[PDB]
Amino acid sequence: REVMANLTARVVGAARRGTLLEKRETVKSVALLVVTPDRGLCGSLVAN
Amino acid sequence: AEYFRDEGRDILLFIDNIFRFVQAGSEVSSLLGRMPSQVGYQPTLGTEMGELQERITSTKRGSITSMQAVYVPADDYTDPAPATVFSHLDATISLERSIAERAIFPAVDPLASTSRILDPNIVGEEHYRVAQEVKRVLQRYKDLKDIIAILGMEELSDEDKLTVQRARKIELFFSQPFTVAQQFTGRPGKYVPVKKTVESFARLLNGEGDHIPESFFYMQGDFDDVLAAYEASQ
Repeated sequence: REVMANLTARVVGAARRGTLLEKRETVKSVALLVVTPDRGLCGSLVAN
Repeated sequence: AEYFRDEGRDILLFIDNIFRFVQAGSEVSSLLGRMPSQVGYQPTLGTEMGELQERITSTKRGSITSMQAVYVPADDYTDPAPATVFSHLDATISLERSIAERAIFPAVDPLASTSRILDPNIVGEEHYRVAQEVKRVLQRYKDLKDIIAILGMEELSDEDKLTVQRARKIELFFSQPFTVAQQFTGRPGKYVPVKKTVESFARLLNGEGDHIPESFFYMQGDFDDVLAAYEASQ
């Protein structure tokens, strides 16, 4: 994390940051990673 | 009442605590020296009940619309007196203490209450379907009482959760203020026609009113009153 902090403090170039660090303006497609317990009895978490 | 029935006049007959009739027979038999049967009751319980009840019949000369009350000793529905009454009725309405202790003052248990005229030819197809669905719901609820009691609401499936929510809403909605209950309850009495009741329960079963909290179904008339209360609460 502090490695991210230091490196991003530099290489601020948008073209340089075009790799992943770039913010897509259109945001036409999005993706959600959902991590859900595998077995139930968990309570209200699986649903929440 | 038989004189008025025999001349053709329709009779509304209201007997109170047919049980008390049976309990007295029991005391009379005990003093008469008869051999006791079951829990101290008279040996001639069935015959006495028959002799009294078979006179409460609508004949071809006139009709008697009879409404009776029966007191269950303690809370035992297997007592010989109610068990003997049960076979002498066209419509049975079972009031349970557990429902009453939930402030549901009508206190009628839908699953333990039946009627012979609940027939699509007699009462109507829509009424019959609504009643059968209102029993199938709350039967799914009675089947899941222990799972909700121990594990909780979460373990049920989505459709099971929906049926349980609708069942509890239906339990609250069966409650209804009475005009004669103003003495100890501040709710004004409500008279819901059978058509309004059927329409309200059909709308509740369809899904309308799902968003409404259950507390708004308590002491209400038809579904329009519940919707108006919800709008008042915004």
